[PDB]
Amino acid sequence: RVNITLECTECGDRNYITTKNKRENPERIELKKYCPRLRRVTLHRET
Amino acid sequence: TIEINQLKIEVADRVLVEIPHLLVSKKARIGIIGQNGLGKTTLMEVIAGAKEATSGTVTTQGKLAYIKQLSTDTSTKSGGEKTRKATQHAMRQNPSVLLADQPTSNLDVESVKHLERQWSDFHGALIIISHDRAFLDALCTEIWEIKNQKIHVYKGNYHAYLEQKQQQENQAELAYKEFKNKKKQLQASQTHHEIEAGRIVKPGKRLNNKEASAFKAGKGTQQKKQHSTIKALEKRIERLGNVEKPHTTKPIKIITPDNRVIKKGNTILSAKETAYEIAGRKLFETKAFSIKAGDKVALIGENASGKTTFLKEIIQENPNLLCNPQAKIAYFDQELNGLNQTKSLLENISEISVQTKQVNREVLGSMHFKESDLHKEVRMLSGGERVKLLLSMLLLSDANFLILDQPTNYLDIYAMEALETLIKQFAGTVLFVSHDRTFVNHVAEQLLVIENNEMNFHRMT
RNA sequence: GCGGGGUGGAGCAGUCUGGUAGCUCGUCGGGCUCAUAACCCGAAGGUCGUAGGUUCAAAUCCUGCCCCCGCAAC
RNA sequence: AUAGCGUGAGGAAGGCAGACCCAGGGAACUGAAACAUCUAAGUACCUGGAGGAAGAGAAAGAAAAAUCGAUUUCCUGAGUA
RNA sequence: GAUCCUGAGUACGGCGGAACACGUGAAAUUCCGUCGGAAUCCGGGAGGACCAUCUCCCAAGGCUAAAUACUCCCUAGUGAC
RNA sequence: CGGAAAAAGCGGAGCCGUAGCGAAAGCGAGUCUGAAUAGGGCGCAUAAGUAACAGGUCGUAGACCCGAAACCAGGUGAUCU
RNA sequence: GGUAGCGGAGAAAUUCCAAUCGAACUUGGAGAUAGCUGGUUCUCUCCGAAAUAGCUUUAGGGCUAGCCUCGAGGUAAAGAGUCAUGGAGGUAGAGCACUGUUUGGACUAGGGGCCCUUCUCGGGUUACCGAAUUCAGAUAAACUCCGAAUGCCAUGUACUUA
RNA sequence: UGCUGGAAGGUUAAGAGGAGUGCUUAGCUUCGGCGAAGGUACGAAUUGAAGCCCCAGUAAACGGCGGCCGUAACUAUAACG
RNA sequence: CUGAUAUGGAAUGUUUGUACCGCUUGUACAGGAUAGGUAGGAGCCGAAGAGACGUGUGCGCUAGCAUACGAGGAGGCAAUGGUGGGAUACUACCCUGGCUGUAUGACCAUUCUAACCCGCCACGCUUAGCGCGUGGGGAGACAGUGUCAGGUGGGCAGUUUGACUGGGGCGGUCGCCUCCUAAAGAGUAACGGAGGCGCCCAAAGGUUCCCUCAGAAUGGAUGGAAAUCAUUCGCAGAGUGUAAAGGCACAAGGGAGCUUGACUGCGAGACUGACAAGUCGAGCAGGGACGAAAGUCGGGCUUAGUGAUCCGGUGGUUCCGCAUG
RNA sequence: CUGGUAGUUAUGGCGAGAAGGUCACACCCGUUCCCAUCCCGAACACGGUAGUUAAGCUUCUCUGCGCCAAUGGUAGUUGGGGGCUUCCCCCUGCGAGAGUAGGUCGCUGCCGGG
Ligand SMILES: Nc1ncnc2c1ncn2[C@@H]1O[C@H](COP(=O)(O)OP(=O)(O)OP(=O)(O)O)[C@@H](O)[C@H]1O
Ligand SMILES: Nc1ncnc2c1ncn2[C@@H]1O[C@H](COP(=O)(O)OP(=O)(O)OP(=O)(O)O)[C@@H](O)[C@H]1O
Ligand SMILES: [K+]
Ligand SMILES: [K+]
Ligand SMILES: [K+]
Ligand SMILES: [K+]
Ligand SMILES: [K+]
Ligand SMILES: [Mg+2]
Ligand SMILES: [Mg+2]
Ligand SMILES: [Mg+2]
Ligand SMILES: [Mg+2]
Ligand SMILES: [Mg+2]
Ligand SMILES: [Mg+2]
Ligand SMILES: [Mg+2]
Ligand SMILES: [Mg+2]
Ligand SMILES: [Mg+2]
Ligand SMILES: [Mg+2]
Ligand SMILES: [Mg+2]
Ligand SMILES: [Mg+2]
Ligand SMILES: [Mg+2]
Ligand SMILES: [Mg+2]
Ligand SMILES: [Mg+2]
Ligand SMILES: [Mg+2]
Ligand SMILES: [Mg+2]
Ligand SMILES: [Mg+2]
Ligand SMILES: [Mg+2]
Ligand SMILES: [Mg+2]
Ligand SMILES: [Mg+2]
Repeated sequence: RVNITLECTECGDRNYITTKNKRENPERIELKKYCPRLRRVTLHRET
Repeated sequence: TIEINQLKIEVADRVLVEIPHLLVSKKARIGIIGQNGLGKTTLMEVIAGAKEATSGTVTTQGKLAYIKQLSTDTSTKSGGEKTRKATQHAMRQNPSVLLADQPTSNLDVESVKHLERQWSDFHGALIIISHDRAFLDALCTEIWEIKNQKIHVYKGNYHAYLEQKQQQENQAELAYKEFKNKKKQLQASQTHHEIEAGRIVKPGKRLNNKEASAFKAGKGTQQKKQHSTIKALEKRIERLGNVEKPHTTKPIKIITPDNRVIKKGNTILSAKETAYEIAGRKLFETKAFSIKAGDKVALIGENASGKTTFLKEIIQENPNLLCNPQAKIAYFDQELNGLNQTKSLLENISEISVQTKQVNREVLGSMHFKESDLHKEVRMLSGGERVKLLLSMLLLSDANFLILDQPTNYLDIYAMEALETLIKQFAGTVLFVSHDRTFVNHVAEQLLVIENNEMNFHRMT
């Protein structure tokens, strides 16, 4: 169970921090979250 | 040449390797060792650039040729032929640094001799993983142990490694001995001063009430001084430190269910004399023989001798090789095709287990798979853990006749000893292959020998 | 009340790191011997104090009780 | 030959005003509500040199779309940077 | 203005310390000890690491009154002492 | 500077206030945030300060008076022992 | 005559170093510092507390708030008391509708025995116990189907008052 | 644990070394950017003593000098195991 | 104690290193068999001395390869074919080591002597056991001294070594949540009575749709006090990730699908409150998820799951950048 | 009258008993389409009316359970005052819970068919 920055793929800008269990979710999470630079929803993956 | 810094290699939840700083030289000759499941091959891939690290960096110089632990080249050649092909390919590439993951896995004595000579005469950097102690002695001059998630560096051959390791072992035992002794000593004194302190305030029979009442306070201060001595002792105990008991690594032994106990002496396989050939070319001539139940039959040969071919003939039921009924064969391949690379291993083993779930898990525990591993892909496993998977699957199957082409490949010393124990104690019957003279001497009650295109049988060692 | 412990008949491990019953002496049986001992060959004997928990599974991890050896209290 | 020795011509030696200044050397109490970096403090004190003052001083400077023209002391800047 | 001179074991740098309001801090500038160690006029320094450009200036030699500080003392005098 | 240890005159350098907001660039009765023209913060709208005197209090200074045991520095003492 | 205090001398005791020695005397830094104690000088007039919260290497200190005083302000007069009205709230009490504790009775899974037997299988069963279930009756700071008085919040134009 | 001695290896500084990396820019480029020399900031390999790790010894060196079960023709205890 | 460096230089020699000339070295497997690579290559070597024979030496994978020596005197091998990743002759450029020779450059050792030193002698200054000078003798680039650096270091020094507390001390506690105390708003103490926390969950969240538990009575094959099934009773006697309190069945409890609102900017206003902080928040905008729609969604039924600044690190930025860039 | 739809603290319910109806509400019939079930046309969903009032449903009856419910008193209690003080008594005001007399098979409103 670990804290996780989430960076945008179009920007590379770390828009969010959240958590995951590092065993039950062993991969870089991907989630669709708003990027305020672009002012649209965008796919963010873990760093 | 190669620089490694701040390297964290994390696999899932656990931390696989953690390295502040390392550096490899020209003319280097390194072994890198550790039990199965610790991160040797992963570290290697991360150097080679096949894999990325969660942190830190590697920085290479020149060309690097990477021989892999597991041959993906599904092809029509022997295991040793494939292994030596990959090896000579890496060397033909003319590298500066040469990476290698268990190169002596399927090789024999002559191939190992030629390899260690060629890599002696090799000039340049090289890194090796192998459990062949003699091979490491012949080759390497630095040794890196992946123990406790860190790299412990050692110099000289594996000989000198064992030496320095035994020094560290004894040194730690001595430290823990001293530490426990001092703690008992001071904690004893602490009980002593507790007894005193309790007595300081209980007057003797010889005293009077009025007379005793006059020194209550000064005796309270004596008591206080005692308690202060106690706290000082506790501080000294803190200053001793949290010296850790040394690690006694737990042995491996395999726990086998009582499948079937058919009579020792029953003919399990009658094989009549027959010349064999696979592409038309003759491999050898079988001179006829029989194999009885309880026989721990070794099968011996050079590279490309006919061994794996012969085992395939057995399991395909050539009529020249009549296994009797009620035999219950169970096969292990040199190239581990017996697993399903799609399934998790609980699936892969709970499908093929005729046995109870509890028993399935007991055998996995006896192979020392943790709870974390059950849902890993077969794609996701060590070269040794895959072997353990197929053998654990083979033991859950109800078999009375194991047949095992080179199980000694990616196993450590603990698992090889546990397998030796297994084959040596096994109630049923077993027919194995191994180029380890040590293992085959320790285990072989009976011998099948291929030499000069002549197969033979001997009830000797 | 505070520490150790409770595992075949005795002494000891193994526990910390769940799947693994071990070392020495002894016992029973058969041999050697006129007979006993020693020696040689085999075998038995422990559900790990106990009652409950957790776990797929406990000597092993958690809890309560009951016993023994020390130290205190009395 | 120098050392050394002797003679002659000069010169110094020491003191203070318990003040002011230049250098050498240089504390701790205290404060930080302990305390060690730090402070107190280059203070007290020792010593040496002085002079009526000393020290500094005639740019290898200060500055900036504009230049000023050796040092020193005071007002401000400023309790700012 | 052919040529020549213009403060060398310094100027700087490393190490160790100190003074600059500036506690090594990005630490310019100045000084001490010890190691090293320049160009010298198409040259050299500074402008708060440093580089280029621009600007200002010529170090490693010396002198220098006045404005400033103090009062054991002398003279005449003062005090919501 | 002037002058009686005066009083005027001179001296406007500087200080405070008059405009705030913002880390800053910067914008300015607005400004910062923010994509925003939104809302909100701070301001303005909703305009009185300044110089000097006195009183209260606060700070730096011994700071209300007396009082440690102790620390440091320079010296004096072996006529007792 | 020599050894002098970051020191010396010690047949060694913390002994001695000018009636001073777990580190002399004197002078200076020095008006050390003292959250500690003591003391702090004339008069009347008006008002008049607190010994609480919270934080604190904090507990006999301090800081902010609460409480006092002085001054100036501002009004959709906001304060206080009672009356009426409306509300939150689960105390006292009471009660057993849950949870626990419990008394007596009915009745029993099951355990112990005498046994009939007997592969002790199943019976004769025992008041020797007995989980629970059920009827009546008790009990409760951490139980409640219920539930006041008071106190609190407010509203009002009521009626006084500051 | 100290003391002595050893001398193969591991760890180990300052200093020596200076692979290289950033910054800068004469040019190259279109903007972005690329960039020789020199200067500059930082610097890896390698080298690098004692000590420590290590091995012997040493107790009129610091220091330390144990438990459980059973066993005699019996009652106890245990020469014995 | 130790090392580097200055004072502080002259040789010789070992052992490594570096570069160059030469000479030998090159065997996985399969393959005629000892195949290093790249390329040329079809012819190439040689009576001015070939193949093969005999001997020794060296290597070594112990197969054989090279090297010289006696006789002899012309013949050999490759191409071709196959083997194989790759071809065989020979040619050159390489690479990998090994040896000789040179040339450079480190470490260490031995010697020398002129620096330095001599608390050795003789002489002199000189009536001097100081000092200095002169001549010998001795040590000698060591010592000593300075600068720098590591180690050891109570020999000496400056300081630290908690508070609550029915005295202090021991024991316990110190921060957050929940009940009782707590006297029916709130708050309310004690070394007052009970328990928990320092997490977890990628679904245990969001939405849309669907349904409802515990336990008992029987009926039933393994199967039993009690697994699963049918009927009936049943306001919750269950569950609510986890302590307890409150609350929840017109769900907040259970399934399924789709998803990521576990979003960005903020926020009239309130709660609480010494401050610091903590709490709730309709609604506005942006851009989305679910759903036909209404509408809900700024994590979880609620309440714990956490720690200031200072200092560092990472990423980003139409900010600054000590004369200008 | 009946089918929906509401509000009202269950006097509104639970249970029992009785009468009626393809006008509606239903049960029922089928799965041919939509769509459906950890299986199942039971449910949902669709298409129909052959049989029925058995049940749901409408109406009616009841006091068995439940719910409500006073009056009087008792408790406790604000304020005041007494004592003999584990506690208690008195004056005034308020005032239960329990239990009882008694009430209850709902009460109001809208729309559409008939
Ligand atoms: N992608 C992955 N995800 C999860 N676990 C992984 C992954 N890759 C490897 N592992 C696991 O991490 C561990 C590292 O295994 P690794 O192959 O590095 O071991 P090893 O020491 O080289 O093994 P061996 O001696 O058998 O060759 C193993 O337990 C392996 O199963
Ligand atoms: N299917 C096949 N087709 C052609 N050749 C084959 C086939 N299987 C095996 N061979 C050949 O037969 C020979 C021996 O085969 P095999 O792999 O069974 O030998 P082995 O003795 O078991 O070797 P090892 O232990 O090294 O694996 C090899 O030359 C291999 O290439
Ligand atoms: K002068
Ligand atoms: K500086
Ligand atoms: K200048
Ligand atoms: K605004
Ligand atoms: K005196
Ligand atoms: Mg591996
Ligand atoms: Mg076990
Ligand atoms: Mg202080
Ligand atoms: Mg300079
Ligand atoms: Mg410096
Ligand atoms: Mg300074
Ligand atoms: Mg210098
Ligand atoms: Mg500048
Ligand atoms: Mg004297
Ligand atoms: Mg004493
Ligand atoms: Mg002072
Ligand atoms: Mg004083
Ligand atoms: Mg009054
Ligand atoms: Mg009560
Ligand atoms: Mg109560
Ligand atoms: Mg030693
Ligand atoms: Mg000390
Ligand atoms: Mg101090
Ligand atoms: Mg205290
Ligand atoms: Mg309350
Ligand atoms: Mg600039």
